[PDB]
Amino acid sequence: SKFLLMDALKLSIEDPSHEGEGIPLYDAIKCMRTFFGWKEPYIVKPHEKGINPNYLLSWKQVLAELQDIENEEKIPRTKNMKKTSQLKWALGEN
Amino acid sequence: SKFLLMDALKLSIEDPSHEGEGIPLYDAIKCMRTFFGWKEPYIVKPHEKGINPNYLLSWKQVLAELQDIENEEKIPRTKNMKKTSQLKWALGENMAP
Amino acid sequence: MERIKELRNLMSQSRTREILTKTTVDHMAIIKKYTSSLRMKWMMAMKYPITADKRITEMVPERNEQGQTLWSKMRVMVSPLAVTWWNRNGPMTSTVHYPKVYKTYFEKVERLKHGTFGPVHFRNAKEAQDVIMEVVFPNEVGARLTITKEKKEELQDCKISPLMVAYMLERELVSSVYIEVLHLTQGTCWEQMYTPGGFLILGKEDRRYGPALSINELSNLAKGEKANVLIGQGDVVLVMK
Amino acid sequence: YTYRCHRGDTQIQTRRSFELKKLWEQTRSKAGLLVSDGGPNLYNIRNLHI
Repeated sequence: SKFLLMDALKLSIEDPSHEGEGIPLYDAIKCMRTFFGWKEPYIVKPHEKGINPNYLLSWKQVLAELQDIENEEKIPRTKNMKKTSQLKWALGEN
Repeated sequence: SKFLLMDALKLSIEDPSHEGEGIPLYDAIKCMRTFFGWKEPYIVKPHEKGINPNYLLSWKQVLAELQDIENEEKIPRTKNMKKTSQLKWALGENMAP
Repeated sequence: MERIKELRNLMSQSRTREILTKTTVDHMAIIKKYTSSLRMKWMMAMKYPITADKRITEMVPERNEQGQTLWSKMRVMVSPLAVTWWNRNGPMTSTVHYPKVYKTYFEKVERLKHGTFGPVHFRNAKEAQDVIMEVVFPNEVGARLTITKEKKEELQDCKISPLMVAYMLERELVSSVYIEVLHLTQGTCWEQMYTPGGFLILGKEDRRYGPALSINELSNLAKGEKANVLIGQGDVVLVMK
Repeated sequence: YTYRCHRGDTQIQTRRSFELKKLWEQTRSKAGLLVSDGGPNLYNIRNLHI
């Protein structure tokens, strides 16, 4: 399936006010900011095909680039990732 | 006095979220969007020293430049007003000896 | 004047002139047809998706009392907020001739409110188009009655649009009461009760009898009037009393 | 959803909300307003042909 069904959990935003209408990116940022407990990630079940360090570096990259918006004076509406080796391998650009 | 005391009201935001900490400009915009009932403004007491149409144009420009945020690909943090003739007269930028 | 110059520059090309000169007006319809939703909910999210005429600038203000723009300049581009503003506070015309041709709908409503349903059981054209033409299109009648007089009397100078009035009159002039509510009375395994409750032509166009004239020639001009006139929408013929 | 035409007495915030609110507050008989501009829906099985 495209998305898993029985094993999913949600990071809620705890009853936003009735006047809250906005961009999904900032909603996701707010939902992520309400959670504490991140640790050093590591692999538990390999894919037995492909490179797993690319996946780990992709997760680290998405975390870092989600945490790196405050350096901009003109914060955007959409987020574009940086074309790196791990993402190029994962998306099958070659 | 710098700000009037007895004759002031407020436009409450009605209990923002406990995790909400943002720029005051967006808070002001969200406070403004909660009011309906704007009409055509008009002078009720002249200043008897100056030009009142400049005040009308300043208020209208404030409203227009607050509404025209959406015409931007990137959302700004602070608002810089356009240097207009009425604003220049109000700020006294041409009366420098 | 654009009409004549479009005629002039349209026939400059030989390919577009042979077609216009060879085929006749009898073959108009057979050549008109030779032409070669997420789309709707994608241009409504962008500003100014509607087309209007230039006169909207004089009547509708550019900005509202809040500060939102209503139209922009380069037939100009406008937003639905302009339509809502017009519906809110605009010029008002209280003419009674709007339903002058819409009754054929109204009795339907009159046949719906004034009715009783009761219990339910679970048992297991030319003769009209000719008058339409003489009523709506006096200047384009063919080479051919109390209803005609009544229609000309009741809607003489209060027209809205020729196409809409023509369609409505055709629908009105051309049992049905039980058929029109077939979706409510009859079902797949149930039935619901319900009660509603002239001149003559001597020949072709003649250049000696001056220029041609229009159809509106009630003034016979001494009853002779051997006059060239455009009959129907085709050629010019001579007319005698 | 597609034509941004919600009821006048709703909290949904769109670009057409202000004009719809003003029109809703201006009128007296609110049942005669079209669905296109902040109006109620009166359609049912019996009204499908009008």
